Amino acid sequence: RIDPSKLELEERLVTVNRVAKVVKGGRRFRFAALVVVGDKNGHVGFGTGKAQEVPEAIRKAVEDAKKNLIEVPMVGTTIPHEIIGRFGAGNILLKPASEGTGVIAGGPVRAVLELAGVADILSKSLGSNTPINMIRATLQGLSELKRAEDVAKLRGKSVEELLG
Amino acid sequence: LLEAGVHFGHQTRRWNPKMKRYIFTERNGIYIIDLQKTVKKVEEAYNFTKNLAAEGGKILFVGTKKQAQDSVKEEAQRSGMYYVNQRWLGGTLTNFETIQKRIKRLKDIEKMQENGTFDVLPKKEVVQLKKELERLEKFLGGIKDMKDLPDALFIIDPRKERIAVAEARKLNIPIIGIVDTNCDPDEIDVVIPANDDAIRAVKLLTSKMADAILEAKQ
RNA sequence: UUGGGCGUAAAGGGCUCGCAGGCGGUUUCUUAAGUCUGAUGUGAAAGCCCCCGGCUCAACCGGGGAGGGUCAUUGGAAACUGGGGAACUUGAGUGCAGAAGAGGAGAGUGGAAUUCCACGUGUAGCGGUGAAAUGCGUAGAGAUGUGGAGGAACACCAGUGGCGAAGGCGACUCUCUGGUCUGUAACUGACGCUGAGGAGCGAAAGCGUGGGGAGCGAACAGGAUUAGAUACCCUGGUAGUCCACGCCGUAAACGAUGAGUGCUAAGUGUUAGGGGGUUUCCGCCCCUUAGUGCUGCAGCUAACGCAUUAAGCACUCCGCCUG
RNA sequence: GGUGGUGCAUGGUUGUCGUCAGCUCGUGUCGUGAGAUGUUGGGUUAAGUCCCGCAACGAGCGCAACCCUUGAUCUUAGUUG
Repeated sequence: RIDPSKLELEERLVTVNRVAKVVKGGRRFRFAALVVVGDKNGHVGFGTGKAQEVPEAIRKAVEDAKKNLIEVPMVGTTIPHEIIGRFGAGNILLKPASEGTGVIAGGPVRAVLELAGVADILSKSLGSNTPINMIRATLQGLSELKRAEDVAKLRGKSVEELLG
Repeated sequence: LLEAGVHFGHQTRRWNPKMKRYIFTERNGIYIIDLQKTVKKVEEAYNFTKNLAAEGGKILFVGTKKQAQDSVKEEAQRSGMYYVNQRWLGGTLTNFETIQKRIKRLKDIEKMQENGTFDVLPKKEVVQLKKELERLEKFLGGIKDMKDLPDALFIIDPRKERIAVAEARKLNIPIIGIVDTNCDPDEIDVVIPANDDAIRAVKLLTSKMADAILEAKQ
């Protein structure tokens, strides 16, 4: 479903890109923005930020962030299993680990996983070093996650039978 | 069961194989919609809409065909609901704020022409104000007293008019609608296969749904 | 390899026939090379690593243990792979009955048209361009009438139409010859796919020997154009193209997509069939193999696009790329 | 104190494209993104003038208008006219 706006969003920015456009006179410098937005309890999202200024792009990032959020399973403050997302030439894989392992991730990706609350991820940016698509490389993989009690309900099977 | 049906109704070869389980085959190329499946699916729509009338999602009606301009308007005004017999505006739901600003402009300009300052020029109203009055009473019509984001919508042909369905889909709103055989069952939650252009049937199917919420007013 | 690619970014060999090597339909018996597993022997010690203890701790040093072997012997396991024995017929092939064809090679055959020449008739120009000149012409051109030689090209049909593996092949007929597709079932019982080197084919140019040279035409020449014209234009013009035979073996040799097998919404023409539904029909409608095109869903794509003829998801083989 | 230097440190001030018909924003979507739509399509105008269509609806700076002059007339006022 759609995640409601009845939460506590923390919304720290990642990068700012100044982005041009060439008219009869000369250039026109605007700014681009993207802000990873969420709580620390499993809801992550973002939106684009476009303006003619610095701070109003920060404002309009929050709108589509509250229009588009997504939820992640938090089994033991980890991802419950291993997955590899492949959206648009930026491959970023996701590996779970033990609870002491911290958050080892790429630059913009590290400002995503701490905005999940999930603190145990190994990852490695296989694909390109572009900030929009690396975040698209994360949530697309995080969308394809599964829960332990859910797939047993999908299989019509016991949850403990998935473990033993 | 043929309650008042007369039709099987519509499309030839331009038909969606997503709706494969719905029609029959005639040698004439026009396909025959199964009448027993038609009554069963509209009856659950006849059940759930009465629950929808008890909650607060009023009903939205949109009809953008020349056969749809008359039967939809009369059934909506029989129910007091919201009818579009004209074009659909880009962003009637997600772009609701500039819709509510524009309908506010219509809300108080009618105060001017009968109660307010009517004597400014004899032609300032003609060139500008009454020319505005002919536009917005058509193009913003009888949906004007909405003041809300509704939770339902009824249309006649999404294959003609996917454009209106998009933002309604985009805000997770379960909608209803008579569909053509080439339409999108992935899109709509409530499938109603019938003749899209039978003037009696589009009056018939809008009569059952308007009388569904009519009995649900108690 | 775990851990990329190949439509346009670097990358599909031009395409074939194929030895070696690579991979294997279905059912069943059997075997144990691969595989699985025990036991035993061993891979010294120091070092890494598990854990203690010692040195003022540390570093260092010591004690104990693990780990490390495509290891050997021995004893087990039999689904899958290899091997052997025997069956099934869908893969592929054969028969038989059809149908389509510019598929190849050969000797011969015409019909317009260009020029050349013979001549009648007939007079001042035609010829050509952005403009004009050079060229041709009173020795009779050009136009026009008949007749003659000779070559090469084969309108109309002509169509994201046919066929070949590709390059390619369009007048006609004959002789000779390749594959293609349908119809089943008669047969074989996996006989198949791909294929480094190797072999053969491969437009146009070019080469060597003769044949033939009407148009056309590089090189060159001339007249213009231009500041220059070693060019576009211009009238001629040699090799060439053309034939038999021999060789070069390259191209945007293009679907910028290596070959095969299956699978994955449709809609739509169009070439060859076949089956049926009323009908001898004509026909319409429906089912169905095969190439042939276009618009399209999921998914793939960096975007354009690609979409049952994949660039979708998988697999076997060969080539190629690493600014 | 400098009419000493640099208008490629500057304010301010004007020319210029040109009184040309244009330049953007807000919300909505579109596209991984740059941007795209609105402003494009149809019919007109001196003109983004304006109407219709239109996944856009709107607003802002512009155009024009309200400002002057001249062109008609009335009211009031007639001297130094």
